[PDB]
Amino acid sequence: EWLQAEIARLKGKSIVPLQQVKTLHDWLDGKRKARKSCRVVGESRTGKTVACDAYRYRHKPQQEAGRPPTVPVVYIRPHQKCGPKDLFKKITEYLKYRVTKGTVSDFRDRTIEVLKGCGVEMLIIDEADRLKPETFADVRDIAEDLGIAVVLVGTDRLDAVIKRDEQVLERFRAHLRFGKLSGEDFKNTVEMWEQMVLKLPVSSNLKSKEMLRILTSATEGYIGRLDEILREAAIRSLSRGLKKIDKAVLQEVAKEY
Amino acid sequence: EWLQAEIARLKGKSIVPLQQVKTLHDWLDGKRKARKSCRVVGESRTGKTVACDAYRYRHKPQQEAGRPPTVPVVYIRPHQKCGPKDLFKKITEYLKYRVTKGTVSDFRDRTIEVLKGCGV
Amino acid sequence: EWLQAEIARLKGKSIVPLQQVKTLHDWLDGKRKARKSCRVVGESRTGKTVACDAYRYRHKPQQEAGRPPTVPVVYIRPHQKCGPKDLFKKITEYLKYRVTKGTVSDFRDRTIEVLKGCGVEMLIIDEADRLKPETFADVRDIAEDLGIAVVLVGTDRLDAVIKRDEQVLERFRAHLRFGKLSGEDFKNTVEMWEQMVLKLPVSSNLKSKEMLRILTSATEGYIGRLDEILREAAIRSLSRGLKKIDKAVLQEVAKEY
Amino acid sequence: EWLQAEIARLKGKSIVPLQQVKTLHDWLDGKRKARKSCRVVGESRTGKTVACDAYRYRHKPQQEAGRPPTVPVVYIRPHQKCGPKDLFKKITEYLKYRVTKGTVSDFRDRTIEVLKGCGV
DNA sequence: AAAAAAAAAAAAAAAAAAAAAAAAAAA
DNA sequence: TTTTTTTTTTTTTTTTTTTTTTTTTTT
Ligand SMILES: Nc1ncnc2c1ncn2[C@@H]1O[C@H](COP(=O)(O)OP(=O)(O)O)[C@@H](O)[C@H]1O
Ligand SMILES: Nc1ncnc2c1ncn2[C@@H]1O[C@H](COP(=O)(O)OP(=O)(O)O)[C@@H](O)[C@H]1O
Ligand SMILES: Nc1ncnc2c1ncn2[C@@H]1O[C@H](COP(=O)(O)OP(=O)(O)O)[C@@H](O)[C@H]1O
Repeated sequence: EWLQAEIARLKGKSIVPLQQVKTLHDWLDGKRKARKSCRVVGESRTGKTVACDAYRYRHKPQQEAGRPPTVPVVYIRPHQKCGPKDLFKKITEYLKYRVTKGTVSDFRDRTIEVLKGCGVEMLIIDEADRLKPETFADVRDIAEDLGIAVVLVGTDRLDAVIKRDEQVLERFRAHLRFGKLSGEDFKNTVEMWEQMVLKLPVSSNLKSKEMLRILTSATEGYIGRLDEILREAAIRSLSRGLKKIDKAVLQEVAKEY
Repeated sequence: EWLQAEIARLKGKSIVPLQQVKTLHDWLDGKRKARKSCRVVGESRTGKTVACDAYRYRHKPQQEAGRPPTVPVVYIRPHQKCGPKDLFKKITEYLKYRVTKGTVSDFRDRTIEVLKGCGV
Repeated sequence: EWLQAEIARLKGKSIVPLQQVKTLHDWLDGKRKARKSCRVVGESRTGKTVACDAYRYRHKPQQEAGRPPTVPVVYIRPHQKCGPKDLFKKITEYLKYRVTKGTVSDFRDRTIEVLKGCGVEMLIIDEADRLKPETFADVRDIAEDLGIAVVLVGTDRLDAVIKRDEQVLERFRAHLRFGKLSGEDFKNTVEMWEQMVLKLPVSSNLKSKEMLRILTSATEGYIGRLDEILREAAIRSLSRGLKKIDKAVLQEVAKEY
Repeated sequence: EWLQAEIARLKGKSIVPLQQVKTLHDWLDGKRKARKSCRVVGESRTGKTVACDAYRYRHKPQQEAGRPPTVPVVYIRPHQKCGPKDLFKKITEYLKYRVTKGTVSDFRDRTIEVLKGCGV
């Protein structure tokens, strides 16, 4: 059944090239070369997490020689209230090295060893908002000691916790800001989304004035919300038998979500 | 005594389906297939337990092989002042798995493992 | 230098189909489908572990669905003086499952739990002798508790340790034996080697009376010796600029060993 | 590339002499001769770390004699929240001596021993 | 503010092998 | 005497639980 292919494609998420993503990538390469830690702060549903993964996928571990592979970029996600011991364990596991059992100081020695062995040009701490307040001291330790550029990708609370420790604020003074979509940028993103993401047989002219206004008001510049609503209404049209999303279909979803 | 048999029936547990239950069931199957989290807000003693039980009755896990059962839905009730450890423990017990000993990080890993095995 | 690449290809490891290998794969698949335990006893340098690796390669752990992957074959190689914990831990790590902290009693149940999610009809234990008799009870607990075709790959010491327990003997009574290569069978294997593995552009005629004399004395019917000796002789002849192995070179390899 | 060599030289770290460093060195030498304990207080990113390290490189551990190397100056950087064990361990390792398994009392005795043997 | 949940550090208890050396014994 | 043969005798690596103390969090 052909319809199952459309359903399956729409169920899964994807990556859609955007100006914001390329901006972040061009910014990140400079600090990787410069070996200087940075900060990234923006709202949720802006796609910053997607751009982080997209940056990491381009740079992979190279193992031509028989020796350990060089992982230039490490991306990790600490859990809620993640402590120093747990944070070190995550880094060790990311590098395919056995995690020895012991106290926090032992884990620290193990982590420094495995980080020195590989290249590690950049270390990324994803959603540092849930990172424990005590950990920002050990993160700074690694930053100064190993010459590894460290990037913190978090929300607004990050600014709150960073300011309390004068040294941690000194370590990551500079930052890049993520924002929301608006105006012509939002409209262009919506039309480009219809051309790239949506596989519906007939274009609904979502860039038209009668429907693009609904998308503008409902998504409120959140690329995540835009993704959700577009994919959902697009899937819904097909069971009824529609080649394109209708204005009423667009209105029905936003009220529920 | 026949009278006492009727009394035992009257003092027992039973279900009378309501329009609230059917409406919620349709919406819940929608949210389940859509895989979207949501809330349900309303007054107590309005059949919340009945809705939960009648929904759970429709989807019954089947375990024809030694692999983990094909469980579509998980059902838990957090205790008063429930912490993270308790959420993890209740999810683990519901799916018929041994509760690990240790801290919240260990419980978290254990819970994700058991959740990943089944459909959930 | 092209000669360097031509030389380097020979130092490589390769598998050559043989009569004994073909027998082993069918026999083990029969025991696997039957879910019944059996034993393996052969003299050293007979490639039975190579055949076990090949049998493991034939069956590929499929991941059709999100539910735990269906690994049908388990292959663990114990060390020296292995206890219950190391055995259980190797089973756990082989299936790519986290080794948690805790007691040995909990450790024993971790492996039992991970085994059910995957098929794991046949567990194959290479170097079964190097194990503790107090671990044979755990190994046989697998055979009694679950329908698992536990296979014990071992030498003569395996027989010696197994007979000391009637229960283990009854559970692992079925077995397979190996022989050696002699006479025309050895010459056939030698020519098969020369045509399948020898990377020299010109035939060395290793089935000649003189070369067969040297090889019969040097290998004594052991396939590992044949492999090693022929690779080394080919390299020694390449160092003199030849397209094939001279007779004196083969004799020199025999003298060194 | 010549330009890349100059750029790499700029990217590297070098040590420059300042009056603040000379003042610190004189102060520390006076204290060393008097064997009087003291402290150094200042703001971050002021470079006092480098000045102390520079004092260390002034005089190294002479080992010309047949007896163990004599270390006049020990310099350590304790990690975050280091207790009364890791400190002793770091001292011992800085003196190129083995670490023995034991308790805090054992580490304490071992540390006093290695501190008495060398000048320190 | 003042009770309730969380990482280091000491301290106690128990088999299971293995080797070596000596002493006695038997034709 | 040569060898056997045992028989003691003596000397050696892994596993587990239980307090205390202390520092952060919340309420
Ligand atoms: N370029 C993109 N392509 C597809 N989906 C995207 C893109 N950017 C963002 N998203 C959507 O946004 C969500 C992730 O954003 P999020 O993790 O909240 O980033 P941040 O933490 O920076 O807000 C995903 O659900 C994803 O579908
Ligand atoms: N059929 C075969 N295919 C490939 N190599 C083989 C084969 N038979 C024997 N060998 C050789 O045996 C050597 C390793 O043998 P090994 O794995 O130790 O088996 P086993 O332990 O049974 O002796 C390898 O160097 C290999 O070249
Ligand atoms: N004497 C010095 N010469 C050159 N650079 C210095 C000096 N002192 C400090 N710095 C700069 O400061 C950094 C090291 O000083 P730092 O350890 O931060 O001092 P503190 O720890 O007291 O803040 C180096 O990156 C270096 O660039």
